Amino acid sequence: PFEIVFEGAKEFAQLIETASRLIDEAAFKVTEEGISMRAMDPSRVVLIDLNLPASIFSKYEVDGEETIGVNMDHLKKVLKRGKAKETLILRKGEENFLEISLQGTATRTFKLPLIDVEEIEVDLPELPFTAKVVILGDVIKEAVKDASLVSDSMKFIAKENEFTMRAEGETQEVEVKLTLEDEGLLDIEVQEETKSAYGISYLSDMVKGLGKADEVTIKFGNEMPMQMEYYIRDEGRLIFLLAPRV
Amino acid sequence: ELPKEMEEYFEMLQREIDKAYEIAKKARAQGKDPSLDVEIPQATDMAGRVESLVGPPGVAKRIRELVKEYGKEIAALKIVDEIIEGKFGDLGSREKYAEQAVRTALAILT
Amino acid sequence: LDPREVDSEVHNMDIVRYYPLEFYEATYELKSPKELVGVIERVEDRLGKPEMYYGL
Amino acid sequence: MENVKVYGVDKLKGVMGMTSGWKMPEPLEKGLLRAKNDVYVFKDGTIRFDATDAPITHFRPREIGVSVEKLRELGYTHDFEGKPLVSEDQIVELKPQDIILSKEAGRYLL
Amino acid sequence: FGDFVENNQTLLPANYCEEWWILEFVKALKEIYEVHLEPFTENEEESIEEASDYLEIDPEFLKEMLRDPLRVKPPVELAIHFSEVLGIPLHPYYTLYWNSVEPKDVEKLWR
Repeated sequence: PFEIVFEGAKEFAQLIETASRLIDEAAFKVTEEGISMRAMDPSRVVLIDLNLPASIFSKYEVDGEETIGVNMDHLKKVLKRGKAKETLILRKGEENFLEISLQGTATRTFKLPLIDVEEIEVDLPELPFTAKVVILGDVIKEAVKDASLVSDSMKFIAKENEFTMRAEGETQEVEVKLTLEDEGLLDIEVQEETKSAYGISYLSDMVKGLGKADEVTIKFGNEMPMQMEYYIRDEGRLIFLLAPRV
Repeated sequence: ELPKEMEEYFEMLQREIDKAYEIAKKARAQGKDPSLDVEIPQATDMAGRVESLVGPPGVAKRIRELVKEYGKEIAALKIVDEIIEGKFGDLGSREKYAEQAVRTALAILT
Repeated sequence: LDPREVDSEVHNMDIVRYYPLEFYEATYELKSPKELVGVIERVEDRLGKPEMYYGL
Repeated sequence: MENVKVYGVDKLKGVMGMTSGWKMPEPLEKGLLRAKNDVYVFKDGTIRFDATDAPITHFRPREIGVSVEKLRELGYTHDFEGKPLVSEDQIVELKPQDIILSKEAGRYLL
Repeated sequence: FGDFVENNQTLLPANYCEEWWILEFVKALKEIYEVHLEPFTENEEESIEEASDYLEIDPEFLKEMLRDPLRVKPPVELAIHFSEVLGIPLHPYYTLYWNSVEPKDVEKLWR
């Protein structure tokens, strides 16, 4: 019987599209604290975590807690219908239906039946991250684009006050390097020299849709999984956990 | 006959085959498939394969005895003679007898 | 598995560690392989005995 | 989909028409589970893998990437000269019904 | 050889190789010094010692070369010494394709 309201339905639609670009079935946990989602891709390579606190939503009235599951394709198609200055209201009655209402000049209401999706509680604890890098969306997006242009895998090398991304192909070579003085690197900190390689397809899926004026926090180590995160409304958090090759 | 290693090898192979077959039977017993049992019988020698493929029923022991006594070709010939005369039941017209004899003899030679 | 009823082309395969000197000396005479079937042991020379699966 | 709890499947290919005389169809749950795991089907309802065949009689435990303890668990206890099997550079004799697969075959059979 | 038997193909002359050479070697050893040895197996220590003493070689080398004639080869001088003492053709590893050229070409090359 909960009711949840949001402002700027386009932002929520883009968030859902980014989250669903890698998974097919998702289960959202609704509580008093907020809405949470944690899932893994079919290849068991990338872990996706979504956290939306109650302070973001304009209205948030939940009495209890229950888990709801819905198909990502239908939800994405419905949410893509929203505009940039509309009000999104998600409602769930005593029936097992999810009502999606867009409030603009006229109110449009959609219905989506709930589907029973298996719940597998897996979590990744904190790991020792040797290097922490704060970067903008544009530099990483075009870097991944060039790496896909030349090669199939991307290598991240972080040293003291420097950050480079290399793409080694069969014939061609691409090197992109930037320092703290450049506007691409807002922050940087390195405990020790690190080097790792990751795939491009997963990176291309994750970085697509990122804005130009967006701050992305990238943490990674030596031959151990990379963690990418960025914040929405200064409290909402999306976490990507990508395993390295080999 | 065989030493104390190859016989154990074959026994363990049969043990694994039985382990798989039990689960297959238990799964098929629930009636979610075209049949209520597995549809792949297991053989052990040429006579069993011939009996399962073309028949007629009960020919396995006769084939075994004849190949033990005379040999493969003579055993096939004796099988043809026995089928034509009527050891293995009544089929009907002479066309049935000819077809069955040709099929079984070709299976035995092959 | 029973090698006695698998095929006939596999009954000509060799199971010897090395060829004898007589094979090499008879190659120079342009003989036919049937003239020295008994010199070099094949699979067909072991059928029936228990040692078909044992000492190749 | 409600039966097997598989909802996120994009494509599911079937046939234009059946070729048997019974025209008995297959359960769609099996098709959904095949589409989910990226495997295909054959005319009789089995998944098959084709490969060129080559012979082998003796092998070395290091070529096939298996430990000596695992081989002793399988049943191999000696090498082809009668010595006990204690090393990975010794030559062992293959049993008649033991096969060695490729790595594409292993990837698909996973 | 079974491939030749199955197709009923007349045997072609055999090129000289290490397996033929080792059989000639052991046969000559037995014929001259009355010592019994066999290739591709393990032999008695007494026979190995006798053969090494008669050939003035290292017994470990003899054991290794009789065990694996296809991977262990004697140096060219040792092969020449074996050919001189026992009376066997040269080791096939040091034989060149002498019959791929004409005797007149070899005449010019010799000059």
